[PDB]
Amino acid sequence: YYKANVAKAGLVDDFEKKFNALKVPVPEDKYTAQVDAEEKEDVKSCAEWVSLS
Amino acid sequence: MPQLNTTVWPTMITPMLLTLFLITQLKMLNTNYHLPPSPKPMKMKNYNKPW
Repeated sequence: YYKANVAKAGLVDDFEKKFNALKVPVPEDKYTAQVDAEEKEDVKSCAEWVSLS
Repeated sequence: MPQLNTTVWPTMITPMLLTLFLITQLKMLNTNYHLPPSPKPMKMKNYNKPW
């Protein structure tokens, strides 16, 4: 539908080639590890709390 | 009056001194009224957790 329609010279093909040859930047977490470590530390703190109690 | 035969006075004084300043007071000092039992069912401050 885009080759049999556009009258420009191969513009469909190179535009969509850039599309099918494009790397979109995948976002990265950078945040789950810190909250996981915080959770571990709190687990420690309240484990000793419950031991005392 | 016989209350004035002042040759029998010591034998009336001294046993009174005993029984009033020593024996009755010891008989009292062994009478003690304990304070009433006040079982406070509310004595709990432990804490929350650190959070």
